[PDB]
Amino acid sequence: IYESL
Amino acid sequence: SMIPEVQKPLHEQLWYHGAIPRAEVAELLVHSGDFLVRESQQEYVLSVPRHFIINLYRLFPSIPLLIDHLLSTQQPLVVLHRAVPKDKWVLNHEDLVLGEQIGRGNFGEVFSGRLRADNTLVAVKSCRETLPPDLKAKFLQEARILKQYSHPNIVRLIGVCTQKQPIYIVMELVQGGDFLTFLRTEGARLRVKTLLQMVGDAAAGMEYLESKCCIHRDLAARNCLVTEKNVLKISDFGMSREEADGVYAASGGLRQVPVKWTAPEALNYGRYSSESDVWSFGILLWETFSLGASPYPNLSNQQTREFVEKGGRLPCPELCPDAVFRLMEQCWAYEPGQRPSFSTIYQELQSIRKRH
Repeated sequence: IYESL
Repeated sequence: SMIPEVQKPLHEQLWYHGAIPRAEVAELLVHSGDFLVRESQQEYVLSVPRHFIINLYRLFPSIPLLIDHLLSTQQPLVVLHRAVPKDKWVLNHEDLVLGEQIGRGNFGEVFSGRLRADNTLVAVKSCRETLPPDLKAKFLQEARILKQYSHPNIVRLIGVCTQKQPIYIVMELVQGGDFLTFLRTEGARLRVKTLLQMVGDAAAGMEYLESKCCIHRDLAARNCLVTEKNVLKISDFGMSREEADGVYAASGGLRQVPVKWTAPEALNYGRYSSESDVWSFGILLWETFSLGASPYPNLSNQQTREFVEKGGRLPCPELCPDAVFRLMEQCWAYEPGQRPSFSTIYQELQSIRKRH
């Protein structure tokens, strides 16, 4: 669900 | 008779702040000669924002006797002027009985617990000490934010345990757990009127947050909680920000982005606002009326970004009331200014529910 961007 | 204050153990002193982090210290120390005592992460520290490291004590057989001697004599350590008290939310660790783990987030574990004094069940958010310093410095944000609020659809802050490590934020326990799990386990028996009430609750909470200039930034079914009476409450304020003029611009380094819940201008330009939370609200409506389906299930995060940029949006769930889907669609206007307000959303949902 979460992406480090 | 009365026990003199100076005769009390350090642990009991109003100006002993224990494991208070640095950022917070600087905030609390305002005027000249303001001071507090705290513990080094067995050294104690007299902070006045100068940091003086403390069987006697000096820079007396106890630290309170030292402070009193300093204060009463105005002897140089810098001269002490006013002791700075702990605020009303500070809770001692011994007031809390910790229970089992109930979740985890980007700071670490969340536990259930009980208040020792009256058995109130609570949720206890902890901070893993091995996290990067810029992250750990943000841990108390959720407490700073929630200290200001009181609303039936927002998780209530109970206290902050910053007197020792590990530091905790203590909140009400919402005993029915997260709304996504609730929809996936109970969904087959849920009436549409109930679903409408529950997203109404969410809209009520978000309207409140907008009124407080609070931008949540991680609104999703997984971050809402359900009481044993099916009242929904918004939780996980770890990403939240307060902005008087309505826009939070992303600062600096890497960010954790829940891509499928995030608006395009937030995802690509780091422009967050109540308008970007409205987008997320539309996704929450879709989660709800699909009984907990995963959005854009056949797309990776990068693919969803491209899909949405081309004008792609989530489909109407089967049996979703048409007025509810129309509202979703409005939540997902590309231009943030074209989205409805949370006030408008709450009114519409109340209208739709009353006609059901």
